[PDB]
Amino acid sequence: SSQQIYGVKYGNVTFHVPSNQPLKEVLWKKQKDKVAELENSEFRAFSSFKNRVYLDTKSGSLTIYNLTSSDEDEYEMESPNITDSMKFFLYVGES
Amino acid sequence: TNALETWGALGQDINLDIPSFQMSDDIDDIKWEKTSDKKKIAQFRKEKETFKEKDTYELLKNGALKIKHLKTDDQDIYKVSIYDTKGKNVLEKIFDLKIQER
Repeated sequence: SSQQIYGVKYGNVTFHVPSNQPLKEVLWKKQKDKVAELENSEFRAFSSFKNRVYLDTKSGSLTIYNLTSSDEDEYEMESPNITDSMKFFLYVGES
Repeated sequence: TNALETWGALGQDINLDIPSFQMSDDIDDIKWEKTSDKKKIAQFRKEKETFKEKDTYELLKNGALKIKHLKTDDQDIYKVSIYDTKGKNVLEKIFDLKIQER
C-alpha cells in the first residue's frame, strides 16, 4: 500500500509507480492539495512545486527536486487506468 | 462520516447542492466522483469545457451536480472535490444518495 520514502534536504526524490500502460491522465497530491497533474496532455505543477518536479509520461512516476523539509508529508496519486490508489509518505531526511 | 444523507425518488430528477459554497474566480477544478466505481462523472475546469460522462448528469452554476431520471444504480456515495487556481482544496463534501422505491 503506502511506501515510506526517505529523502534529504536540498536533495531530490522520485516516487516510482509500478505501471505498464501509459496512463495519460494522472494527478499527484500532497494530502488535500494538488502537486502536479496531467490533463489530456497538458502538464501543470502547482504552487511551490513549480519547476520543482518532473512527471514520467509513461510510468506516471513523480520526481521532486530540492527538498525543503516542508515537503515531508503524505503523498497520494490517482489515475483512471487505475487499480486502487497509491499512497507514498515522504520523510525529508536531515542533511 | 458527515455523509449529508440525501433522499431521491425513483424516476424523478435530483439536485446535489453544495451548502455554503460561493462561486468565485479562484475556483478551477470542481470534481464530482462516484465512490463505488471510482471515476468522475462531471468536472469543471476553469475554462476548458465542462466534462460529463453521461447526459444523465448536468453541471449547474455553483458546482451543483444534476442526476436526471434517477435509477437503481444511481444510488451511491457521491463526493465533490473543489480546487482553487493554486492546487489548494477549497472544500470537500460527501452526499448519500438514497433513492426510495416509493
